[PDB]
Amino acid sequence: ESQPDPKPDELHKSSKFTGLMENMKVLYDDNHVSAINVKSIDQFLYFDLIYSIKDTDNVRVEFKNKDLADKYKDKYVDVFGANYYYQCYFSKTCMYGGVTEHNGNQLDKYRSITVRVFEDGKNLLSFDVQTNKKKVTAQELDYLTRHYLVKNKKLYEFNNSPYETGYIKFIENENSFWYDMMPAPGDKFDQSKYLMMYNDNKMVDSKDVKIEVYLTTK
Amino acid sequence: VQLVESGGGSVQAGGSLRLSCGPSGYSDDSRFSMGWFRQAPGKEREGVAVINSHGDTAYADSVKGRFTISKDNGRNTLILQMNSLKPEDTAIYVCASTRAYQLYSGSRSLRPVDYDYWGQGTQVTVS
Repeated sequence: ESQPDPKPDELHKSSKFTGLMENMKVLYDDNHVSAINVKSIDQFLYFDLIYSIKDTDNVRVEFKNKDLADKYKDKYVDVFGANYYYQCYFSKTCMYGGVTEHNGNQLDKYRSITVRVFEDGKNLLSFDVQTNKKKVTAQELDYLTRHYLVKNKKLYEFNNSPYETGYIKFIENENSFWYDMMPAPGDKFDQSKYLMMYNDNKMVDSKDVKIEVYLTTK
Repeated sequence: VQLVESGGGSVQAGGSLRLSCGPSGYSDDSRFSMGWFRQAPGKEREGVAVINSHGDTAYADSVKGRFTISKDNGRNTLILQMNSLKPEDTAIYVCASTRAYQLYSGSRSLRPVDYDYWGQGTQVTVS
């Protein structure tokens, strides 16, 4: 069923964040993990899988539960996600989710998906994100959406953001769900903790899914 | 917003038709995207050609180099110029448009779900 839309007091307010916004920004800058048709080479814990991926070396993917790890352990997959280094351990980069079966999931062409951006309840702009996957992780679409908005609207800057609140909403026929784009209030922001929201490996159909971004200004 | 198509019809293979749509309900400086979709007899609706608010376009592979979408600002018309028509192009063609944005409507989506307004459709037959 459908996640209820955020009421205003359920949203993180950037003015309550006194840490370094750069630590959010870098997650949605150019660099990200992207591998095509790879299979896990190892596993550290029961809820992770380890891949050998080229940087241009090893990527630990963490999942929410054992069933996700077991499902993909011996499958050829595509990997797409925002990764981190700080507090990345296994006995070098880490990410959450972002895994899809390769076989039978490829489109012929890249497919454009509208992103509708609202600012203070007003229709601000639209743009496209693209994928060549039938089933794509919400993580992939979220990264692409924010990457565009970082480049073109300075969604995140070094110190802070021009926006007080921001959430991305995914709509799939009847059902919708959303992610808070701002850091939790306080001085601390942990990349590993933030990115863990993607660890459910949530997927959507690129044919049908709609993307909306709601921003408010200060 | 209303979308009223004209210029449908029938031609021999190799022929030409020019579809036209005059959108009502927008402001003079509304920034929105517009497209042409078609639905063949027992198939899903498919995006044919789209133009965003600053005039960039995208096309389905099957019509590239044959069909041209354009927007006449002074006449307030969306045009689909259809050349080198094939039997496979037979379908009900329908105009679609989006809500308006302050800054720009950059999207060039060919997915039906991404449009907010739809015309009534006009028959094109090639045979």
